[PDB]
Amino acid sequence: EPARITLTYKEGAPITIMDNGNIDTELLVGTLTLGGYKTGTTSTSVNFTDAAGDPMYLTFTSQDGNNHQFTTKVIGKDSRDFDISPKVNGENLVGDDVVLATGSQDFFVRSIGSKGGKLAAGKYTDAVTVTVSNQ
Amino acid sequence: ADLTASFTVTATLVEPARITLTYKEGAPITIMDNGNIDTELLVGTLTLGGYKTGTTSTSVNFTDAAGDPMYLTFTSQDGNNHQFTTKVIGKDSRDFDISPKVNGENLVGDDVVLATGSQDFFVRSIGSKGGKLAKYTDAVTVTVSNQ
Amino acid sequence: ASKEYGVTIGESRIIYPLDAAGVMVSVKNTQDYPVLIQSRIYDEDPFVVTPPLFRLDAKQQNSLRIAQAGGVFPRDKESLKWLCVKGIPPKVGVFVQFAINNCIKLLVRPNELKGTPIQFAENLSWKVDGGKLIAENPSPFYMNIGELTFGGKSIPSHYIPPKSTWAFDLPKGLAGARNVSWRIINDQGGLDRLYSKNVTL
Repeated sequence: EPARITLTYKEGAPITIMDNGNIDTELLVGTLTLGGYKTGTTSTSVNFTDAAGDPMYLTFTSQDGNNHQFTTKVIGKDSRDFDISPKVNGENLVGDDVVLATGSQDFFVRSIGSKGGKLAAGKYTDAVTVTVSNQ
Repeated sequence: ADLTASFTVTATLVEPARITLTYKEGAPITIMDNGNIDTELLVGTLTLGGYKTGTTSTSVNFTDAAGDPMYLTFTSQDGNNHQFTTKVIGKDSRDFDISPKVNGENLVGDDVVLATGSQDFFVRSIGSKGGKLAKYTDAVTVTVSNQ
Repeated sequence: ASKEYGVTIGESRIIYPLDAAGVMVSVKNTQDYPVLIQSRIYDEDPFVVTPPLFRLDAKQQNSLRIAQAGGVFPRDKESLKWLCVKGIPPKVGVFVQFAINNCIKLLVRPNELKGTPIQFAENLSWKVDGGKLIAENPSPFYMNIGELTFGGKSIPSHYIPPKSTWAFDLPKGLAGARNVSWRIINDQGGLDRLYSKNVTL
């Protein structure tokens, strides 16, 4: 055999916290690789969800019990360097609907910012599920 | 058919150590006729910043070439070597008297957690155990030992 | 008017794995004037900073290599050194020039040690003896306390060395106090989780 969606991840460079306790935007947090889907699967057939459930954004949380959070967006690039926007928690950027690369597709997790307070240094995780429709 | 997969994505955030310092000159100083300067002359104001909250008053040490514990020493730029001492002191959240280390010792108070964001210290004239003052200079290293 | 100074190190501690070739740390001149960056290692020269002295133009960043060449360290415990990074600016009227000496912990960690500090942070035990709050640290790591509270009052913190203790001065009013709270600083420089415990006899 049956079709199997795969989802791997490669972590990018460590993120430096600024003196205001926030982080820069557009930092490569890391790279998701989605594979194992049918030919002709479009970006709107792909939905990354997490527990926070914020439409369009993934939320990372600190591992220290202090609930420090930051958000990120998920954006791939096609061959001519236009944005590929998959659904994140049900939602999408308008205009970034695109057929996925054959076999597998990389998506960049790009930093937005702190969500509710100064950030503390440490480890941050987010448990992501991907649903791919029309398989 | 909807097919699913999952992954726990991760990131490391790092806190750099930033230390900043602002010096604000106080009024110019008046010799009094006997060759004295007045006491408690606010020579200048230091604002120490950038540090992480929890940084304490003993993690901060102002040192100069004289190395006189508890006091900073200013010397004339002439040839004649006239000197005076100052102290470095501030206030906590209870308006109690606090000092950082100066050449390795505190003048006044218990160790405290410094104020959030930034902390003011005032450089205050003591006297001149010599006597007869006639540009006076100092070169001061502010060492902060981060937690 | 007022003069301004500032040195930034890219991290607030350096975890150095025993026997590693070296590590790099970013140094930034956050000021509008060039400085000389002067870097030195102090005990609590096996470690070498390169370059020991170099010029850094306004608003620029460079990196230092910290490298171990020799040295003999316990393998049952962490060792502690200090990396100091000093920004030297260019050269009765009172004229003072300042220089910031920004100092961070260099923690020497044997690969022989299992785990990390945040996994043993909860194991601190606490005691009042001779008017002082005493912490015991049974782990092989420096317990770098970043927040400490006793009977609801804040105590300036300090590291607890590995397999050892530290005594803290107490402010009056903590007669029959029993409840200690603490956070350590994790390896990335952040305030970790809150632990809470009663003092023992």
